[PDB]
Amino acid sequence: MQEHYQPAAIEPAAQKKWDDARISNVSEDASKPKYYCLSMFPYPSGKLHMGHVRNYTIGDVLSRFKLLNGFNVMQPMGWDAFGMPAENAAMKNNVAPAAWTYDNIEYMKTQLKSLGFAVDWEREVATCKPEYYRWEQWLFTKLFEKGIVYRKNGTVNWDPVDQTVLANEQVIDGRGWRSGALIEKREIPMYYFKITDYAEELLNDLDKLEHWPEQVKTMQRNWIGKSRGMTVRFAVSDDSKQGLEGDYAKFLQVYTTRPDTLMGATYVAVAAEHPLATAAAADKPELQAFIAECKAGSVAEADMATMEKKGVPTGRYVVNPLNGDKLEVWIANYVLWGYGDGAVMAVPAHDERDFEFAAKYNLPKKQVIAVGDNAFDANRWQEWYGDKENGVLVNSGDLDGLDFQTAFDAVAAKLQSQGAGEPKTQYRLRDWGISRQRYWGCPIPIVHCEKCGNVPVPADQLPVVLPENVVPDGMGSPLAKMPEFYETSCPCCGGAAKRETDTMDTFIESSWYFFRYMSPKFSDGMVSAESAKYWGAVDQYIGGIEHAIAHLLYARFFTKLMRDEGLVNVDEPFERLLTQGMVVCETYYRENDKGGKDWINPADVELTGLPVVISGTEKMSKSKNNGVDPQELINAYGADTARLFMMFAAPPEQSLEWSDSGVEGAHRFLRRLWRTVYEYLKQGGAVKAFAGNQDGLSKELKDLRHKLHSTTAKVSDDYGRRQQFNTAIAAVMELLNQYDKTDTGSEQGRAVAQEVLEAAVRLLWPIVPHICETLWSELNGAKLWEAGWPTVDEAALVKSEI
Ligand SMILES: [Mg+2]
Ligand SMILES: [Zn+2]
Repeated sequence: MQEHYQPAAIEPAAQKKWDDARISNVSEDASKPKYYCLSMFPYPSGKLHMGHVRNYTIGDVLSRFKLLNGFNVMQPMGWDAFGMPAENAAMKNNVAPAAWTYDNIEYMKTQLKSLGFAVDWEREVATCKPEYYRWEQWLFTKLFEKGIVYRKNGTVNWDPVDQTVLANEQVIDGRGWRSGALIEKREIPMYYFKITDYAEELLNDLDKLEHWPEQVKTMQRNWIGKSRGMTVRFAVSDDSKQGLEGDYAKFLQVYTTRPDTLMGATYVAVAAEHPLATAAAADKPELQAFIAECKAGSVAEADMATMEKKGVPTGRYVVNPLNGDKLEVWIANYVLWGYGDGAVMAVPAHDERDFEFAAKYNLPKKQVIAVGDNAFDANRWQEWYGDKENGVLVNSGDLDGLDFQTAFDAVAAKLQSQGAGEPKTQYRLRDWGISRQRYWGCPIPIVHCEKCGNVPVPADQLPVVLPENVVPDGMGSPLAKMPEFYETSCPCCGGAAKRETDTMDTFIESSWYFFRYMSPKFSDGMVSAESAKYWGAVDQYIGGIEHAIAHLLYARFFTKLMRDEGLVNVDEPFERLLTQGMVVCETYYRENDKGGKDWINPADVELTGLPVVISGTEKMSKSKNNGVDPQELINAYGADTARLFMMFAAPPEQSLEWSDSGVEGAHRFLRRLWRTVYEYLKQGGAVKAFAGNQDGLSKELKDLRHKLHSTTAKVSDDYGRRQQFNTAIAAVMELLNQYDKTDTGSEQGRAVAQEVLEAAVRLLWPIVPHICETLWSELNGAKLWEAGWPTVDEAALVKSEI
């Protein structure tokens, strides 16, 4: 055993030892209890970043802990290979996105192997391979026939200069992000998952997830946005029917979640496309300009809750069916055509968005709810104005005194008996659009034929292979300009036809990869029946916060989809969720030639020859060039120091502040662990660890065993229930300090020192397995993973009798 700790010598050997023993190459073995630990698979962007290293070290700590406790642990790895960065890199460097993607994969794989993650590489998948995406094309065809996938027109944002479709995040002030050209809204046919058919299932099955964080469950309920409300019809007044046809000449229909405030409505509002807006704007050019300013804006929910809510009066009037009040119709920029009826009622006294709208335009505010002895101020909002659990009605005629629920049914009965309304349930959830006007993605298995229409490709002819000999050029998606791809025969009649050139949303590949890992070489289906039944569902999921709500919701959706097709038998994919905090770092800038700044990577900076300004700390990003390359951390201190610093500097949910001093401290603790064992072996070699009855031990050795087994208990709880690995490292450190302070020179003293060290190297093996595997083999000849997790000796926790 070498005196000094040298990670470059031991980490390659420990990895070859785990690979030769195939400790993490697991199969469907019904003898050991299964455990599926899943970390979110990475996009192959070129090389790992610090967020990758933290995510996969967390997942490896949890996997190695469960392995040491006797579980059949599956920790698979794979590559989320589709998406825009390969397409952008293809244009910047004139290479094929596939070649760019496969090069990044082979390099990033060696980086992951160099970190010693106990990963079943026999289950590796790359989603850009036909071996993978043929199965999401398969499910597509199956759901297309059943109607769960359907084709319908939808409005996108067309950049006429870049000749490409833009995401709303890429539209700034009505113009394209990279061109500045005014976007044009275009109606094109696109494909959708009828996810609204599963809204109730997606909401109620959250009750099964006893171990999910409540806020994550709350965020899924707000996205779905279920409400039980009331459809209400306001009859159009006799003086307001000009230009109106059909029912729009008869009544104005609205949806409301507060029909117990119907007596308090003071005006109504309609979308800019509502026929009442069309008819009223006919002879009024101010309303025409307002309708156009609405129709040329962004409808994104982010760009709607932040926007100035504005409106214009129309001069048309409708009648409140419950009290005969004559209410004016306004056009409003927050009412959206396509969300329900395209019209709403406004109760400024009990809706904060209506309160602010009415305060702006001096519209009336009619209190119809009372809460205790609270005074009502019509010029200042209070949160009790919106109170529903304690609301008693006032100024409501024969409804005064009722609470929310009995006023709801009273109003329902009143409206229904006169035909002017009925209860209704709605969801904010929209159908999932999966058409992408992009090349580097999974082709949509639709063939367009004039005789037969939109026809799905037969299962025999799957996959529809995306050609990889393509370099995109940024003037439209390449597939649409490639006849050798889209020219084909119709599968129903054999005549000339045209393939779908759009590709799928990449959220699709991430919605089911956790099932493909169970049998990634299976060629008869998405997932083999045997392997899906054994592995069941993901026991632990570790990932990031970016796009998490949509990713989770989509993966739950696909699970129920695949279950109903007979592929899986579980209802929910993820039993536990751990979202890691970001990794932050300081920023450094130097002013520009004309009132600006410029940021430089921290590695290329002289800390403590020109002076550079130390700015502020933020997430490691290319925006201010503060991303510390993890490869330079590995080369400098070894993989164990990299893993130790990430697990020690912060709890996994908390943000982790990069510290050069922190990394040095981590590496210095590893040398201490190494030197602690070495000095122990050079003073007599190894012995049999202490075990059994502990009476007759000295007061000092008894206390060391108490600290030992109390530390084992703390580390177990930190790994198993708290998932707080930083305090677990702190615990082992405290045990080592008590060790150093203890005379372990006697025969029984060495037996206790052996037990202290044999436990310490096993308590830290999930965090730093290279040095722990190496130190363990110098103390003990048995296999570490068969010695298992250190057990708690409760007899050593029973203090003396005084
Ligand atoms: Mg349960
Ligand atoms: Zn045909």
